[PDB]
Amino acid sequence: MPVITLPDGSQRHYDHAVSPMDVALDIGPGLAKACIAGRVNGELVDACDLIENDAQLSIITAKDEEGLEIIRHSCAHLLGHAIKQLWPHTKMAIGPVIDNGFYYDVDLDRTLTQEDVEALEKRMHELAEKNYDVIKKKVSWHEARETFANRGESYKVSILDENIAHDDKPGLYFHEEYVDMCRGPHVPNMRFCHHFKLMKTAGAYWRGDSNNKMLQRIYGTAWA
Ligand SMILES: Nc1ncnc2c1ncn2[C@@H]1O[C@H](CO)[C@@H](NC(=O)[C@@H](N)CO)[C@H]1O
Repeated sequence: MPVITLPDGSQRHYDHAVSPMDVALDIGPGLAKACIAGRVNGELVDACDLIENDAQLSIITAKDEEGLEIIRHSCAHLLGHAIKQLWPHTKMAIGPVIDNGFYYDVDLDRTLTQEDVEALEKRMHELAEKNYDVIKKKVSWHEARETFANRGESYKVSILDENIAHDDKPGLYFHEEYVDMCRGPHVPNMRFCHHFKLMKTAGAYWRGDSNNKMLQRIYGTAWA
């Protein structure tokens, strides 16, 4: 029975757990449509995350700096979704947000040509324009590892084996048949990710160690 207080001081009493999206829809259709994520007691959370206890809630939209960062991060997931369709054997490493954009380091046997990059961007636009929902599932360290092992995603498994505590609960984000892992938040639907472009590619050693494989870094930019 969390008591939710909004920035304006208005309060809402609930006798069941509610998500930022649930509260946004209670306020109005416009706010629900604009909702990308929420901030609960100072912490950024996905719009679908349940609030069980009393809390201060704010709704994050594309007009917020946090909203732009989330859109950029979700565009990295979109790149993965598309590249796994074009070259299924590709292995995804790390895809973070950077100042004015994002990048994703990938392991695939073909050295990407400019035509390949253009094909990748084209597929990304096609997929994003389907306006599919991003489905989030909070899971155990072990379920996350099984999920990526079953996909042959060795770098994701390595991140779990060496960089994530066994008691941590990773967030899995499903984009149709594609799945990625992140602390998030991520957009609730890809309709928020139509404005982006791929830029250049570069090379980067996995974990910055020259004893490891040289990956391909694909750079992109995205905006509201
Ligand atoms: N404790 C944790 N729980 C959930 N996700 C975690 C995590 N520690 C690291 N990550 C994710 O692993 C990738 C490399 O840091 C990062 N994510 C990614 O590279 C893809 N989502 C592409 O954006 C990062 O979010």
